[PDB]
Amino acid sequence: YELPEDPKWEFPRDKLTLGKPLGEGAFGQVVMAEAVGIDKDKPKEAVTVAVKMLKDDATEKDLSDLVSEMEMMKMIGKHKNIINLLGACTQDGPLYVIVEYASKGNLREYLRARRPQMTFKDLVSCTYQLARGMEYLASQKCIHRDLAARNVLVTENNVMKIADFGLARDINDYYKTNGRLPVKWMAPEALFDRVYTHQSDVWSFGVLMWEIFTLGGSPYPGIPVEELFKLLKEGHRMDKPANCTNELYMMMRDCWHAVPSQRPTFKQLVEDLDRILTLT
Ligand SMILES: Nc1ncnc2c1ncn2[C@@H]1O[C@H](COP(=O)(O)OP(=O)(O)CP(=O)(O)O)[C@@H](O)[C@H]1O
Repeated sequence: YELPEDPKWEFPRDKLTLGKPLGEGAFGQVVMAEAVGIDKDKPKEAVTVAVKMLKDDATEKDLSDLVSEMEMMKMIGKHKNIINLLGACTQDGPLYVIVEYASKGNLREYLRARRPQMTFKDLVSCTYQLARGMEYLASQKCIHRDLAARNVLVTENNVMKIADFGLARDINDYYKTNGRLPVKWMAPEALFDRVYTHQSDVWSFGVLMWEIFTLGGSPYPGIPVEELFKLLKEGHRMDKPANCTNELYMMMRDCWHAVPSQRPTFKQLVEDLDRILTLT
């Protein structure tokens, strides 16, 4: 009933001051906190952080899931476009997973709140940053499996950070999966063949692009979940967002290629988005 010690990551409880609630999810809660000395380069400095922890109604699975999410985040190096693990309180008390704080909340709500305010370039920038994050994550041989606007967080300075590593897996060929992945963001091979590769994340990235350019629109609007399985198999794809250029639309469509190897890689998406951003 204990958690093994990992000194590299342990943070003293007496240096953490819990603050306002940030959000309640399915299996846990997140609260703002002040952490003193969590940056080992500035040992007396107070830093605002986010703390993930169990709720009073936690299940056994919630605990093991939170531990597993922490362990996944440990394996992922630091990157500007991902929410990084800062430390954890794992001994002699409730499990606290301490991560970077993003003051502007999740991307879906951020965009929906700025509907007529975002410029087109701002949207392309957002997309570019997220491609860069995914390129990094793929380079670390991590498949996210839950890429979506609700799982991107935005910092005070509008840096886009990929978050929510609960479903992410280390594949240092392909991860083999009743499915627990949000259906509207899943590549067909994930949905039908229980197979997951970096190219499955690329499909998800395409849905994310659609969410971004529709300023937080809901995917496959009006289609009941049970029908989506059939429609996806038959080649159904969403319409071009109004905000979108031909170039960006073709990019989304390519992310939704039926053949995984025919989708762009994240490296290719970053290269293309860099260019577009530059010419915008
Ligand atoms: N590092 C952070 N900084 C600021 N807010 C955060 C945060 N991490 C999480 N939140 C917010 O805390 C809430 C709970 O998110 P959480 O990831 O725990 O559950 P969830 O069920 O919403 C998974 P999903 O990411 O698929 O929505 C959300 O409102 C989220 O936006």
